[PDB]
Amino acid sequence: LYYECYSDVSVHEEMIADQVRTEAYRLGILKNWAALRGKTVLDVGAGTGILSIFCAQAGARRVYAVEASAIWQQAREVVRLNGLEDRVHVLPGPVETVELPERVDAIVSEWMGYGLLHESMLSSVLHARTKWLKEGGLLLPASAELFVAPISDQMLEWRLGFWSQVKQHYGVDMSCMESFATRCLMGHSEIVVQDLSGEDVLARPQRFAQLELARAGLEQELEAGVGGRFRCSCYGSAPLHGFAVWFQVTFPGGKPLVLSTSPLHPATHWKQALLYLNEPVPVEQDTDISGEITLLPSPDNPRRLRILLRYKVGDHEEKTKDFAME
Amino acid sequence: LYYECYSDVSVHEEMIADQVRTEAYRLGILKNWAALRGKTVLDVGAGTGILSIFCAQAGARRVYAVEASAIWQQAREVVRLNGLEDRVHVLPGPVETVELPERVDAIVSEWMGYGLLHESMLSSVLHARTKWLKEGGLLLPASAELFVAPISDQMLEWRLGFWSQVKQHYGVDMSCMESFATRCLMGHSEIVVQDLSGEDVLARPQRFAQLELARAGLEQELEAGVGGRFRCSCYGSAPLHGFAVWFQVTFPGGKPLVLSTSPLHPATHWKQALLYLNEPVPVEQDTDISGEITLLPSPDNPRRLRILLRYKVGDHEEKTKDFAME
Ligand SMILES: [Ca+2]
Ligand SMILES: [Ca+2]
Ligand SMILES: [Ca+2]
Ligand SMILES: [Ca+2]
Ligand SMILES: [Ca+2]
Ligand SMILES: [Ca+2]
Ligand SMILES: [Ca+2]
Ligand SMILES: [Ca+2]
Ligand SMILES: [Ca+2]
Ligand SMILES: [Ca+2]
Ligand SMILES: [Ca+2]
Ligand SMILES: [Ca+2]
Repeated sequence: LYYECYSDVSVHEEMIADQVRTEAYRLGILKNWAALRGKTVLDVGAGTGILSIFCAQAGARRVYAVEASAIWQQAREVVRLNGLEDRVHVLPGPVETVELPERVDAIVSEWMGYGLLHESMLSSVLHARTKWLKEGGLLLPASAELFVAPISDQMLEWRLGFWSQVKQHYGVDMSCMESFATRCLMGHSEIVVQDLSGEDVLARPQRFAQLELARAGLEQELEAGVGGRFRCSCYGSAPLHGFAVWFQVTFPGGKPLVLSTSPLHPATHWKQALLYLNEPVPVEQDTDISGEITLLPSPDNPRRLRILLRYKVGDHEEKTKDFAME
Repeated sequence: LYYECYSDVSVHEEMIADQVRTEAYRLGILKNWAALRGKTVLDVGAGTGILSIFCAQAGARRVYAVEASAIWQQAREVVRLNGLEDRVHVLPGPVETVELPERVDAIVSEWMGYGLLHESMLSSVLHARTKWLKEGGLLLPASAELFVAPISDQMLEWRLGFWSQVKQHYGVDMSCMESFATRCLMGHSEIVVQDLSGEDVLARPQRFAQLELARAGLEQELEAGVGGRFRCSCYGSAPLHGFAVWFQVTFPGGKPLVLSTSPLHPATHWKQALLYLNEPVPVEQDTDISGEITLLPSPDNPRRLRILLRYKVGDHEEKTKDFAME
């Protein structure tokens, strides 16, 4: 028989094979053994169930693993296989309307999407806190931070310069293709998910927001836009291609465990979210760059990430570019 | 301003950056300097124009570069840049209805698609031979050959076994996910384009068709199906995941130059076309495998590649699986 679960198997494979992600959660949960042991937990967007089993293994008394997608069935199978059907309970459907027998002492979730908030489960986590979390109850992870830096994307640089190098390899000039490749690769308003390294970072990264997940007003702030201003000074001479946005999340310490998606840190499946200018701009050591970044819901889909960028490079005029995920 | 030529720039970048491809054509054209010098050429599906300039550079008197996609405009720019607007002429639109001032002494084309015949220009090349090629005229490349071998795809092997290794890394058993991953990754009828190496080849590759491009009856054979039977004996003990199909093309010698897409040869953007069985089958040294492979047009689209596989492994019954490109 035939199945169309290829894409489905692929994404869960990707998340679990992300050892930075998955080991951070394993360790972050065990860090909170003292506050979990004998306690009840809700896992929002439980997927294949691995995080809920981790909670069990930190000594949680009972875990409710809620998952709306079709993978919920594999999660029940996995729970059973680990001898935990008595303690970890798999409930299909969205957390917004699932009905539990009791309020919980903790919520755990890997809710983060690309650019933190693309197709993320944050709204669901916050709905569940309000509805099902006891007072004094805990959230794992407990906070997030957002960062921006200017970039000189060395791979993009190579793709654009490609056409001018054709002469040197095949003896035909194609340098005229360069303006075209620039229009095609940068002349759009889509957020590009791509992994960079420090070789691409052109100024000290800046934190432009800090979100305490349990704080009053966050659901409203998500609606109106999460972001802030930033200022930085370039390291050296390079083509500025735009900006990169990434995040970290923090687990309580029970020294906090930080899971980072920075290009200066080990790679993760989240990579980074790249915001390209329409064409490269030359910068130099100490060229100043300021601006503002705002993460927003899209008009027809709150879970499709929009990013509004305002930026000023040196003594160029401030400009605006409004981006969205495909 | 914004543009949607990203995908467009990407594919041409890919072809030209394919040095095996592009250098094979450069050399194959120059091999035929004697038959080109002072002669007229038609380049079918000229793209960015690079192959037509190669023909000029082999001393062709005049080259007609015909291209139906939007890239034809960049080709005219590239020709001009190489000082060849007097000799190489860029004509938009499909070759089937383009009107040239004269018949030609040669047709050149990189017409091959994935699996040779997915979204290929072969039908167009054959139409142009009939309509515009002089008698005694030449085609570059002049022939193609198709090959099949059984494979043990080491990357697929790793993906399937992934779930049983989760215990060893995170201390949660997910071996039950394996049946699921198998359904999802192999339980479909899509041709998968993927690059392999000899570490994946499980028996001596077999040639199942040879196409002399200028031969009578080929347009008809393409309609009815190109293919043939094959027999082979496995090297050793491994999970059989299915079969790989690839091709080569040959340029006249003026020792023929062969451009190959075999996994035993240097990588090309064509990679190989993989035909997965619904699940892995154990084989051993000298396990015999026979069958038949046929490349066919799809019912609603002759340029969407269909492959009908009949195969028999050892003393298992012959089976059939009917594949197509997405
Ligand atoms: Ca996630
Ligand atoms: Ca999506
Ligand atoms: Ca990458
Ligand atoms: Ca700040
Ligand atoms: Ca703010
Ligand atoms: Ca300054
Ligand atoms: Ca091609
Ligand atoms: Ca297609
Ligand atoms: Ca590959
Ligand atoms: Ca044969
Ligand atoms: Ca045949
Ligand atoms: Ca035998």
